[PDB]
Amino acid sequence: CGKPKNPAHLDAKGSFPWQAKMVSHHNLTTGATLINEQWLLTTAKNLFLNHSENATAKDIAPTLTLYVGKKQLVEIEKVVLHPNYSQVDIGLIKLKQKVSVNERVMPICLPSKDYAEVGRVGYVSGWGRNANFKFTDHLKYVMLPVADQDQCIRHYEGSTVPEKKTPKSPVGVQPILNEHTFCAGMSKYQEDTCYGDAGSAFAVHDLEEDTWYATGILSFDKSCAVAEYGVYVKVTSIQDWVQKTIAEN
Amino acid sequence: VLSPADKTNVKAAWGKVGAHAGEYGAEALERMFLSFPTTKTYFPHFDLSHGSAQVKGHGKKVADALTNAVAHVDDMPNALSALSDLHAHKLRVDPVNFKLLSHCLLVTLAAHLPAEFTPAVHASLDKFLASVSTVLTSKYR
Amino acid sequence: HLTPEEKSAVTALWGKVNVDEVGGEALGRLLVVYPWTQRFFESFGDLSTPDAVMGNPKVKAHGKKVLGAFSDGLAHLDNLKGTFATLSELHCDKLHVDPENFRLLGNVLVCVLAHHFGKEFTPPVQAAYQKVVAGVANALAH
Amino acid sequence: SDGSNLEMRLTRGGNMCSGRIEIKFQGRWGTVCDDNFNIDHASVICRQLECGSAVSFSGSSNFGEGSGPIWFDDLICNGNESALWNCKHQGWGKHNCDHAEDAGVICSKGADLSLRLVDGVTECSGRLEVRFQGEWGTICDDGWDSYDAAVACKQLGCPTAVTAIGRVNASKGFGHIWLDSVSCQGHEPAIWQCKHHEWGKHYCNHNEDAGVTCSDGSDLELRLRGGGSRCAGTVEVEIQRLLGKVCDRGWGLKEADVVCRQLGCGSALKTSYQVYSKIQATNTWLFLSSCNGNETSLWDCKNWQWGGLTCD
Amino acid sequence: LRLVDGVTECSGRLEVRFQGEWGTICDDGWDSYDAAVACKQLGCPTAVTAIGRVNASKGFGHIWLDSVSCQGHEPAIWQCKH
Ligand code: HEM
Ligand code: HEM
Ligand SMILES: *[C@@H]1O[C@H](CO)[C@@H](O[C@@H]2O[C@H](CO)[C@@H](O[C@@H]3O[C@H](CO)[C@@H](O)[C@H](O)[C@@H]3O)[C@H](O)[C@H]2NC(C)=O)[C@H](O)[C@H]1NC(C)=O
Ligand SMILES: *[C@@H]1O[C@H](CO)[C@@H](O[C@@H]2O[C@H](CO)[C@@H](O)[C@H](O)[C@H]2NC(C)=O)[C@H](O)[C@H]1NC(C)=O
Ligand SMILES: *[C@@H]1O[C@H](CO)[C@@H](O)[C@H](O)[C@H]1NC(C)=O
Ligand SMILES: *[C@@H]1O[C@H](CO)[C@@H](O)[C@H](O)[C@H]1NC(C)=O
Ligand SMILES: [Ca+2]
Ligand SMILES: [Ca+2]
Ligand SMILES: [Ca+2]
Ligand SMILES: [Ca+2]
Repeated sequence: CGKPKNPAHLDAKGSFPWQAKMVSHHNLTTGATLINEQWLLTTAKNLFLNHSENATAKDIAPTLTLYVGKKQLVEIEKVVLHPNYSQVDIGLIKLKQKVSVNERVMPICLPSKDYAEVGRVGYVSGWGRNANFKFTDHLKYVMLPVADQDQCIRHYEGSTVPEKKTPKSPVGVQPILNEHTFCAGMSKYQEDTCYGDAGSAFAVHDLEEDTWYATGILSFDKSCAVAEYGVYVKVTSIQDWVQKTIAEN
Repeated sequence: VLSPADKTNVKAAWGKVGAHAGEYGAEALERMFLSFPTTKTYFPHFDLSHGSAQVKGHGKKVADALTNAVAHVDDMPNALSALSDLHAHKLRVDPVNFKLLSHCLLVTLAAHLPAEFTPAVHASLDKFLASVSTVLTSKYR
Repeated sequence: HLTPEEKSAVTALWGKVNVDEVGGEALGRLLVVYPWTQRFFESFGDLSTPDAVMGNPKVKAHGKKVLGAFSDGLAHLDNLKGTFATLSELHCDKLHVDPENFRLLGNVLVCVLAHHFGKEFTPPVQAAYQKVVAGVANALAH
Repeated sequence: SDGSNLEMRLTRGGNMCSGRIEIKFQGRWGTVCDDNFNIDHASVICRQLECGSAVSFSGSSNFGEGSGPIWFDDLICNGNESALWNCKHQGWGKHNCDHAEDAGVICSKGADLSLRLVDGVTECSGRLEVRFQGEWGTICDDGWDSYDAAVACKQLGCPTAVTAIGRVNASKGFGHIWLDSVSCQGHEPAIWQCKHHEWGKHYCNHNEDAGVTCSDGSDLELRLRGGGSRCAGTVEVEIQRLLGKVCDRGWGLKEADVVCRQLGCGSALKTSYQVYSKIQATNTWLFLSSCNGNETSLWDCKNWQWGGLTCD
Repeated sequence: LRLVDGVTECSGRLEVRFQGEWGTICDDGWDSYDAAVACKQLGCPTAVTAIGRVNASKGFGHIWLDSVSCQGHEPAIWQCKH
């Protein structure tokens, strides 16, 4: 697994198949990643849109429109959230019918080993806002280096010890940070994710096996280059529940 | 992110702007309205005629908000808490408009203070205005 | 579309611009304010610091060329879509410059026009200038 | 261990008598948390390094984040003690701190502090300069008010009768901006005994240098020039022997009543005057800030500045 | 759901109950379909449904809802998106 058609802000021209676009019933765009023939990954915050969180997932499922490949529509069958969503924003979505894997629709398979080592360079692609805060018409992809966890905790919460934490997020909103997360800094040209790229995979290209691995799902896209770090949920820490949910369905 | 030199440039530029900030803000509002009519949808109860005192006061309020933000460049989210909540949930202003307004504001400065609007100061003002816009639009939902 | 008053104002104001400086200044401003645009201009050598891009002759030459294209567009206001078709194909096929960067160039260009004109850039003519930069950005898009 | 093998050091500072505190224990270097850190800890520290009279204490990221274990936290120390490790503490290596709470200290031995005025009309009028670690710098004017000017004037030893802020006739300085946001209450013996922002991270620029003008009160004169009478015209100020005008940043009839009252010309009517004669040009100006209106003189008006800005 | 401080039993300020206490509703996003469902829920004629509080006074306490959208199909107010 892990063979794109072309390995390679810059407009994508045949490099990121796993990406998927979602729009709520009140016209806000978000991202998602293809994990297999019929299952996706997304952030939980992309599901509680324009309604109270007290609602059930059955109410969420039919209100979200989903595009893959080159504006190819797909229908959602079920949406299942992680039982501890308050501290890990993973959310999985099931397609109405298994997709026909082709060059424009193809999953990204999950890490057998952690890759969130400081300095590692990965790829992030998304349909999020742009420099003028308009949703990008064409798919965008950026390159980000993994960043130290302690520095990220200091950046968003000040101190590592829980008793001494106090909010200091430069963009107002505070991300969910714990053992199930890792952070990444800006690119070389000061490129960073903004609104709507949540849910997009942090892809690492392993040369030994010549394979692309989804290392994390972006869970904080409000940085918009104002904050210095973006926050992702580690797939390795979520692998087991993913396997169990897929097997159970 | 705003680098310390970037903060010094922003501080110097907004010190140089002086008391003309209210007039510049009113001009920026009018200019944004005229260039992009679609941004008038959020002011249905507003007298948008030439020389209107309503838009003058609104521009003065925006300029005062930005001056307060500059004074607290190190703790911007707390300075703009009320305005962020107002623009995020109550009014539901789209993110795009903010960038539009920023550009308008910027051009206004360029029209009135060409001498001080050097490229470095341009970069600094753009970064500061982008930070303000991101703070105000962060909780959009 | 442009009303006759806007057409007259925009043409008269553009008649007072200079080719060799304003376009280069606009391009330098884009390089300095949005770093990710340097990837395309790597051919021009050192673009690491503001004074470097401001002091680069190649930047001024390319500014002259883009301003010439803008003047041609102004001379073809009615038929902008066909006027820039070749440039649209060029940027879409060989460079992969996203459609937003064209509008970024338009905004920085408007900024430097304000910088040069001063008080003379009244909002009514700025509306027309915004319309023309929007037109050229859309035409170049795809 | 009786404490003989322990050693202590100051790192990443301006010189040996300033910087982050580190101590060696079990062959490992470490830092001390700033929890419950005060000037007593600073004196204890600048009693053991032979640098005396601890000037200031710091916290968090003043000198940069350190490395290694953390030994002390939440210490209570008196103002006189042989060494830092004799104080009462919960325990060695027991802490709830992280390296964003490291402690640093600046002593007097390396800090050859001195204050001076330069580039002014009179011996003790003009731009303030502070010497720190052998380098001269200025003070940002943000938060610079009459009490701070009083403290500085007393420090240099010239009249404290009238002590105004502003660098009269002085040009922008070059070098460091050592001080900012000084918050003297008006009775301290030197400007650096007051509370003030750290010495590192200032966003001021050299157009903002602070200064002071100290006078006995017998050398400030105020006049109206241009017009048919002594009671109408442009307001001019002769302070020391330097002539200048007043900027109308906030000029209103409220302060014109004070000025007219001072000259004994009655009450203020109009903020203009017939152009009878011609008045010469001057480059130094005076700036006022919202006089209440019932003051008996313009000199009693709160935080008036004598130069150091522009009326463009 | 109740209507208070109005001309009749069929018009006035609208109140909702939660946790044991009553509270008001914000008019923003309150359209004719919302009034239609509010009238339908209560035992009141539904031929004509209009927005606004008639000659009623200002509210008191907490505001317990805002920006609802019922679309006219949901039998009761709290079944709508809120
Ligand atoms: C730099 C960006 C902005 C700043 C600093 C800002 C600041 C402010 C301030 C200070 C107020 C007055 C709040 C009060 O009086 O309680 C306000 C209100 C308002 N703003 Fe903004 N604003 C910004 C962007 C925008 C944009 C882009 C729009 C729309 C396109 C907008 C639309 C409004 C509206 C409709 C109001 C309500 C006015 C009223 O109800 O009378 N604002 N804003
Ligand atoms: C929006 C209005 C634009 C106009 C009117 C325009 C016009 C032109 C023209 C006429 C050329 C031909 C130069 C030659 O043949 O030597 C050119 C080339 C080029 N343009 Fe654009 N362009 C625009 C936008 C952009 C933008 C936004 C970018 C990048 C951010 C860009 C990047 C380039 C590059 C890299 C070249 C080739 C330079 C070289 O390699 O020598 N263009 N453009
Ligand atoms: C706004 O409008 C409504 C509609 O009129 C007002 O309700 C009415 O208020 C008056 C007081 O001015 C009540 O009159 C009283 O009626 C009883 C009937 O037994 C009588 O004992 C009293 O002597 C007096 O006449 C009236 O009943 C009441 N309702 C009606 C249907 O007329 C309401 O007070 C106004 N204000 C607000 C805040 O809603
Ligand atoms: C501005 O400052 C200069 C500083 O030199 C002033 O000249 C000084 O005047 C005092 C008082 O007589 C003398 O002690 C100094 O020796 C003078 N310095 C000289 C002459 O170089 C000067 O008067 C001021 N000038 C203006 C235009 O305000
Ligand atoms: C959720 O957190 C609780 C905390 O006790 C833990 O027991 C449980 O295993 C967690 N569930 C998952 C799916 O990780
Ligand atoms: C001047 O007026 C202020 C404002 O009422 C008052 O507090 C102050 O005491 C007055 N000063 C004198 C000397 O009467
Ligand atoms: Ca502490
Ligand atoms: Ca402690
Ligand atoms: Ca200042
Ligand atoms: Ca003070």
